[PDB]
Amino acid sequence: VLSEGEWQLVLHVWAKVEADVAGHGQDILIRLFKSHPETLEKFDRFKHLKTEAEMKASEDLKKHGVTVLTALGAILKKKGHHEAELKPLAQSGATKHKIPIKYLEFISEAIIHVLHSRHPGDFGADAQGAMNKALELFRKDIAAKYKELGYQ
Ligand code: HEM
Repeated sequence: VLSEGEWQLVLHVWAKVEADVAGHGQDILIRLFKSHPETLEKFDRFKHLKTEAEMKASEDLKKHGVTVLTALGAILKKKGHHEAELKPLAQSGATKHKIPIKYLEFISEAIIHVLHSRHPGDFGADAQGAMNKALELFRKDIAAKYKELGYQ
C-alpha cells in the first residue's frame, strides 16, 4: 500500500502529464523501444518504424500512446482500488498479447525517465519514490491476475 500523501504526489505529477498526453505518450514509447528494442517486436503495427523521427511522425503510434496513458491514468486515480480497471488488461496481456512482467518493468522505467525529463521540478526524490511504488503496485496486481489465468 501507499499513503495518502504518496498518492497525492502521484496524482500531483499526473496532472502535468494530463496537459499533453499525446506528447508524453510518444516520448514514453520511444524511449521504451529505444532502450529495449525487443519490446518493439510485440507490435507488428510499429515493427517497420526505422528511426525516431519516423516514430514521432506516426499517427498510429501517437494514438496508441494516448490509449496507454489514458488507461494507466484511470488506474492511478483509483489509489489502490483499481481491480475493475486492471482486470481487462491482465486478461488481454495474459491471453492475447502475452506481455511479460519484465516488459512491464521496462515500461515503468521509461515512464519514470520521461516524467523526470519533463517535470524535474515536480519530480523530486519524494515524488519519484511515490511514483515507483504506484507502478510497482500495478505490476504486482497484474502479476497475480496473470497467474490466476494460467500465464506466468
Ligand atoms: C503501463 C503499462 C501499459 C498499459 C496501461 C497498457 C495499456 C494498453 C492498452 C490500454 C492497450 C489496448 C487494449 C489491449 O490490447 O488490451 C494495449 C495494447 C497493447 N499493449 Fe499495452 N499497455 C502497457 C504496456 C505494454 C507493454 C510494456 C507492452 C509490451 C511490449 C505492451 C504491448 C501491447 C500490445 C502489443 C498491445 C496491442 C495494441 C494494438 O495492437 O492496438 N503494452 N496496451
